[PDB]
Amino acid sequence: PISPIETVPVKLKPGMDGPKVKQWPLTEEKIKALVEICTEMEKEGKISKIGPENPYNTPVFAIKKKDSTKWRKLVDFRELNKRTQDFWEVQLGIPHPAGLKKKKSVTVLDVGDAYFSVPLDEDFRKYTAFTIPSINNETPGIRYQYNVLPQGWKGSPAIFQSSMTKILEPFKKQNPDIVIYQYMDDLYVGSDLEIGQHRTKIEELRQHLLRWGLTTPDKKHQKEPPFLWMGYELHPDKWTVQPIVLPEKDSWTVNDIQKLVGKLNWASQIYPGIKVRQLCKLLRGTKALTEVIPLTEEAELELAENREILKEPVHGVYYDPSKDLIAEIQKQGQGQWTYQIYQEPFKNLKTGKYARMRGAHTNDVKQLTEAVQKITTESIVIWGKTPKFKLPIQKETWETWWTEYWQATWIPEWEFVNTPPLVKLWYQLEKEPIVGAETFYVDGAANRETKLGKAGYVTNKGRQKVVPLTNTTNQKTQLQAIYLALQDSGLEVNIVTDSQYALGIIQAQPDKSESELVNQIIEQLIKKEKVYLAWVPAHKGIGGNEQVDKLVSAGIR
Amino acid sequence: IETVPVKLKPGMDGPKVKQWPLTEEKIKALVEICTEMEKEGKISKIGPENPYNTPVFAIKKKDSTKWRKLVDFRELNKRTQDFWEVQLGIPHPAGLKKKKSVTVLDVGDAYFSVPLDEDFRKYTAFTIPSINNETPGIRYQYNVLPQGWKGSPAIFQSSMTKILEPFKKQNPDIVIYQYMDDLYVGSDLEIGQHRTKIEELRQHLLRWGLTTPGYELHPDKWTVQPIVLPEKDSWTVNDIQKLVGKLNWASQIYPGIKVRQLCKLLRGTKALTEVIPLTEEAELELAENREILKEPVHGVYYDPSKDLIAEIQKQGQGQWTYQIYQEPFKNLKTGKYARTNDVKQLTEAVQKITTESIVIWGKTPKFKLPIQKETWETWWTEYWQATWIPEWEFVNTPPLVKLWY
Ligand SMILES: O=C1Nc2ccc(Cl)cc2[C@@](C#CC2CC2)(C(F)(F)F)O1
Repeated sequence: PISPIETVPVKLKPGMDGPKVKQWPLTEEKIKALVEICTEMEKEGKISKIGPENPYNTPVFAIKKKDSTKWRKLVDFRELNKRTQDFWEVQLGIPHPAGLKKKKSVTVLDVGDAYFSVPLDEDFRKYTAFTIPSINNETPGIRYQYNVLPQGWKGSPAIFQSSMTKILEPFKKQNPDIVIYQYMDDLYVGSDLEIGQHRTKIEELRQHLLRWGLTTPDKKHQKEPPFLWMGYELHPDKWTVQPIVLPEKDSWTVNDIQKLVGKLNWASQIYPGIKVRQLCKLLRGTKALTEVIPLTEEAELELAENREILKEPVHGVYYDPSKDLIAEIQKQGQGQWTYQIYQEPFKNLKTGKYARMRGAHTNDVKQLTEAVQKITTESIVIWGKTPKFKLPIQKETWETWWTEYWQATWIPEWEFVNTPPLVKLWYQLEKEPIVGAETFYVDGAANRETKLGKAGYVTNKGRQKVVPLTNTTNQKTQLQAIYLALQDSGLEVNIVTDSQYALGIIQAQPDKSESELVNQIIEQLIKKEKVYLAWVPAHKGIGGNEQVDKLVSAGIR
Repeated sequence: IETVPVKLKPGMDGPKVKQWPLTEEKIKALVEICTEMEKEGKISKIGPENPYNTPVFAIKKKDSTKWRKLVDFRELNKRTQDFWEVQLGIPHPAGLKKKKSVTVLDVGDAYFSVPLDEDFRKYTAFTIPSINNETPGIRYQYNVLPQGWKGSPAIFQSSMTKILEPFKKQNPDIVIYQYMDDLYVGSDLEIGQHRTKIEELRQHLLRWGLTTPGYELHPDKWTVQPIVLPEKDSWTVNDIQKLVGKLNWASQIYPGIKVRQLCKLLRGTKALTEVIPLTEEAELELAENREILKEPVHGVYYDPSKDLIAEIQKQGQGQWTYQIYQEPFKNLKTGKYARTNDVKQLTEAVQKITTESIVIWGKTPKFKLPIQKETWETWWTEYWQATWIPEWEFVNTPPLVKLWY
């Protein structure tokens, strides 16, 4: 049919006119094809004849269908589209299975010839005009325009979905108990009714749709959950991901690894523990897509654990609005975090992992915070509310770090849960100087054109060392100078630097960094029992900085 | 009545901003408010032919359990600046900040009386999302002047004047300033008489179909937040080294801060613990330097043309310090904010600061907020109470918190 429903008025972009692309000459058999096809559409309203008054022409093609049985009509709209107005996005998101409510009965209906069952705005048809050529361009050729939504045009998806929504509003209203999710030309209908009263309602729906020009299946409802959708397998009861299968092969090409990594990351939504750190490390570097990569020891095992986790099927359960949401986060390895979200102890709704680095120099308390943020945001989109957290951090550790940190931080209602590794700050910086403790006045400098520096120091006990360096910046000479003060130095040491930069990194108690020096300076810090770091203005001549600065920048500067 | 014709800054096109995901409770809050706003014909549903979007949230009144709709028109305000700032701007009284008392009145419901140029409406399109995207998602557009829009005050400026006219003639020493949704009313009366003159004003408003809240500011008591220098009985190398660090800072701001005496004082290579004597030039330099640090920077003037910037540092213990300035380290004003959640507090500080800002300059500042973008976005609309939304970029505070500015 052709739905009575009002039509969405569309227009072309401001400073533009309809399309005018010449029709490239087609072969005889093709010309026959289109003729047989259009005529067909025409007899049904989908299109109509028009004369040579319409200066708008858009190219047409035809290509064989499956096994070359019948032809198909391809209308390269590239031109009308660049000239067509912009619309409102069809879907700005996809429901996550875990956010769906459990249903008793569910069936999927699919709108046949959807785009062609909706009436294109009259004032716009004139632009969707094409032509069926004459053998070796002689005769005029047949001209046709559209009266319904062209299957390749910019606004068919938008306009179709909008219409299907107006067509459903009455029905949904009459049956608020029936949930209907519309994905493209498919309709997912679920209810808490009995398969009997369900199918009854279904027909009632097919009817309502018919009254509107939309034809729907009869016994080919495809309902019968399972439901393979968007990579998921939906059941009225639970849900899980499309079946994953790990190749299991001798040699792996870059292309193979990527696919693997892609599947495992897809599996991680419900399969707890999936790890891809080792496998992902193997893809660093511009490598041919067909290039074979040998699996390192680490990787070989990681693929094993994953292999293990995937053998037994795992399902996620559906959302119950009446219950709370609990989210527990575990620390897997370094920089890696996994989490589970459930309502009833251990019957997971969704799973996931966080590994994001987030700049160089960061510490577990900061990362845990980040995972909490991500899980929170995700939790809102899917369920509409934030969950309660069960974190592997002491209320103590958290309270202390948060209150002193420069950045403002929050974190929804949480609870400690002793699930090692527990998160902790691996060292603290004294606030008041350490009395009766050597005071290293470190410093550094480096010639910019040469790249030669002299990281050194001087103490209140006469000691004064000056090691030379090659290929270091003005910064590293200050970060290297602090590394020194930590080595030839006691268990308690006061360090006085003039590198706000160095002060910055160290002051944020990082326990892992991307800098080689910074990770070294960390071991030290974790070994001392008392470290005090202070700052003083660079080469501004101060008691101590000046002096070290002298043997630091005397020559090679 | 007739509609005022509005246009966008040529070259620029309507807003196409994404709708931040909302919690169930605010979605329900909003479909109720929008369901009712439609009956009253203030907004009409729209179709996919509208590609535009401006985000929306739901906040709380002056703590009353009634949810208010908050449309984030930050974008469209930028796309319209020409219209509401030059073409139909609203003058700002330099006298307002001098008033002993200033009351803020929410005259926003007053805009829904005027219609919006039928041609501009498409630009006010907004979307009420749905949980887990299980539903297309309700779309609308304004027919009447919307509230977060800086275009609304400008147009309504003509009517507001007729309304206030009598009250103003009978009360010449009372300043009235309108700034996007709110009226600021200040007088040098005694709290009693002031509060009284306010009720009087509400009665006038009331006659043009417009009720009111409350909420009083005291600008004449807004003072600078000096940069303090310690004053301890004892004194350690560390204590004096720091005293030199902060002082040094006070050099690229507050011209004249002499630190040549205090510096070079007790130098060489001494332990940090080692206590030290004192100096006569010291007591003098200190005094003089701090004396200079008490009063405002010399050479710093407000420049109506340039933007305003507010920077905030988390001091600790519910303490927050901030500076408003146009040219880095050239402070127009500095302050403090004190007295549960860090985010909850910070949001409060921003609103306070924005208000002080509006009273003093008539414009809101842009904020350099010491927090993580995602965290802020996820929670601000949970403690926010203003009708406006300032500009904000998320910065990374340096070890500058040492000095208060
Ligand atoms: O709320 C539910 N519950 C549900 C339970 C089991 C199955 Cl299979 C399907 C659903 C459903 C859906 C959907 C589309 C994203 C796949 C339905 F709309 F009901 F069809 O959304």
